[PDB]
Amino acid sequence: NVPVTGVTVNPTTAQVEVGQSVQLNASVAPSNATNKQVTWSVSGSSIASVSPNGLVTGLAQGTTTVTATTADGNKAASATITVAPAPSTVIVIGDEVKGLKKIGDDLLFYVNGATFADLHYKVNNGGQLNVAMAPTGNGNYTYPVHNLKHGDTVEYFFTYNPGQGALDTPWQTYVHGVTQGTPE
Amino acid sequence: NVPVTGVTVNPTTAQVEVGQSVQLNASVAPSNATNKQVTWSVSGSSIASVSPNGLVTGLAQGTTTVTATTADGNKAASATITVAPAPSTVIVIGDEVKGLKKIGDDLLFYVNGATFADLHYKVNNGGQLNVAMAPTGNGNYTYPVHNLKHGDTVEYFFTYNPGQGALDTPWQTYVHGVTQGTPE
Amino acid sequence: NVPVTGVTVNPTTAQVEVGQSVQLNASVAPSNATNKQVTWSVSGSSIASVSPNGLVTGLAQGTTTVTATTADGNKAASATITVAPAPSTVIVIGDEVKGLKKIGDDLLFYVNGATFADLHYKVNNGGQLNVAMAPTGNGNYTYPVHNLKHGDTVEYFFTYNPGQGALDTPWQTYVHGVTQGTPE
Amino acid sequence: NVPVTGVTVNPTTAQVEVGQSVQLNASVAPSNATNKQVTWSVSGSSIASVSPNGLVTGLAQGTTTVTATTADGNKAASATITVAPAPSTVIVIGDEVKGLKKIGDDLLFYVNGATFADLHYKVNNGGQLNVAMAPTGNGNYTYPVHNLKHGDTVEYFFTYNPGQGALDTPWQTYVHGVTQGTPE
Ligand SMILES: [Cl-]
Ligand SMILES: [Cl-]
Ligand SMILES: [Mg+2]
Ligand SMILES: [Mg+2]
Ligand SMILES: [Mg+2]
Ligand SMILES: [Mg+2]
Repeated sequence: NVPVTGVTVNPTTAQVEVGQSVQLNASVAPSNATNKQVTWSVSGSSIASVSPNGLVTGLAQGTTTVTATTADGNKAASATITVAPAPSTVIVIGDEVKGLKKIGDDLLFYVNGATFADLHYKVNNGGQLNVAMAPTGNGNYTYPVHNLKHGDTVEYFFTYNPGQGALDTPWQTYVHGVTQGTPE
Repeated sequence: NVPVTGVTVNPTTAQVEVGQSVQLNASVAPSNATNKQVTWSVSGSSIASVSPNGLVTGLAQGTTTVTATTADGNKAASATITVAPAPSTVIVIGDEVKGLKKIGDDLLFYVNGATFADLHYKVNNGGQLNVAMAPTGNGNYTYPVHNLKHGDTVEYFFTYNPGQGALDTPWQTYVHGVTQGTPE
Repeated sequence: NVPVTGVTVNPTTAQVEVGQSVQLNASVAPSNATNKQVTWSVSGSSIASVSPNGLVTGLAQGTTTVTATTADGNKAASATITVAPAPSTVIVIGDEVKGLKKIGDDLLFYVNGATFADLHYKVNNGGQLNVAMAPTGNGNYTYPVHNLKHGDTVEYFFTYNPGQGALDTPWQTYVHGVTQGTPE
Repeated sequence: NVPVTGVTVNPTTAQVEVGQSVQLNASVAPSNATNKQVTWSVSGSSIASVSPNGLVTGLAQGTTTVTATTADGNKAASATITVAPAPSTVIVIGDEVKGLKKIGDDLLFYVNGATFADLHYKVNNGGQLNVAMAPTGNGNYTYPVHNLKHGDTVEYFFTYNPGQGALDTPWQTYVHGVTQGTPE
């Protein structure tokens, strides 16, 4: 009855971090068009996901094109979504003796003041990994875990000897981009 | 007191799949060296992990070097670990109406015989994403989820209308490299 | 028909290696419809590219959807494209003293029978990198270069001591997935 | 003759961008020690490369451990090196009609004020790809190329129609992390 003459998407560009969402809106012309329904699509779906209502969620580093197409007339408009890297901001989770630093998408596990330090860790429902932590050269130890994604659940404990004799710590649970710590 | 004169690492090369392990052995010479301690290290810890006992675990595609160094004398030997891509052999986890195909590290969700299909999923402790599944053009629908890791836990269901009206399927859970299906 | 009534894409599923191409064709319904022009699109452009004439090139591992949309009527059909990874074969490029093995997308540089080996290399218009090659324990050396992609251009030479004294080899050029060598 | 007793790595932590370098140095205890030779190793070589003289180069985002081991004593110390992502800062390379935006490690090719736009590009010694650029909805066009690394050589031109005839722009060359443009 009142045909669509056009569509625009707002915002026309947005930056999100991996795991963050932005709501897009399709503006259909004329404003009294009978059928304002749109299909949302993305040309780079490993970068960004789009819901049936234009909610865009960053999945990985990159820039992609979200398009809205009118059910009436197949007019199409698009926005550019940039998914930005995790900031390299160091977030510390634990105490003076042990814990981890979040450094973008790597975790740096640390044990301070020992004879040796091992790390026991598991990621989501994969297997346990037992590793020797690297000596810094001063009684301190470090071990980087690489390339975590948003939602990755890491269970981890240490075996170390701070003098008395070898002890195991209680397993902690860390969720990538959900567990909070204190900045730099 | 008997000094270490050499070390060999066996096997000298090995291919594993991601999340598969292989036990290396360090042979310290001579057999009656008084210190037979070795440290295991990996030059490429993104690709494979090594335990203090030489258990090497494939983490991601590529080739790396695991070295054994003697505590006595710093004698060194090394092995080549090749971590092989997930095979592209199509495994079906589902039935004739809906489910997924595992195709290497991507999952292709499918719904057959509907007027529309949506997918509701979540990976690990990430947020639920809602997508419209892409029509093939014959009343069937697909939607790929890209780049899963060994242990990644996908929880999912569908909304579709096979004639009588929209219904939701029950929550299913897939664990990447663990959940089994029908190698079709 | 003057009008278009439907479209199907032929083939409906296809697999290529990264680097390879598959021609898609759109079967426009009415056998002899007026306008048989389609728009080709891809929902996973990291994985596969599609030409205006429906040629699909694999860019990176994964599975994606390529759609043809009719100019007349905006009928849409789609094909599933699987891009398989470089198989972890071993291709030798060199002689019995030095060269590299191509192992899927990593290169294993080797020098056999030396008192030390350095590798000097450069990838595309990137900077020169100098590395000490890891000793395997028997006067041989290896060094893996990780995650090369199709068309990556590597210039390399070695400094090693075969006993007589240090020499430099002549620079060689390798082009990833173009330069060939000795299979198995 | 004066032996070795210890080593520290200077600096003990450092951050670079992908493509960039930081010189590490081993401080060997006794500072008059006759043999100050170290071996440099890195545990995550996908992330960062180390020269036989302790120059570390960032190759890919993440955090890794670079170790110095004394030739005399094989005492060892470690530095933590963070490789930070190419910032998602928009650099415009082109003019008001056509060019590209560098947005982290993705390039967004654009053509403004056309009835259609195609992009012809080639990465390094890979194949030339042809793509229909995606219309924004206003007579402008866009097409992202994804996940370039430092030194990647992109040769491109455009076919577009500014109103009265398709024309081809001349070949341009972009060198990722080398070609400069104007920030935002
Ligand atoms: Cl993609
Ligand atoms: Cl690595
Ligand atoms: Mg895209
Ligand atoms: Mg390595
Ligand atoms: Mg896709
Ligand atoms: Mg590391």
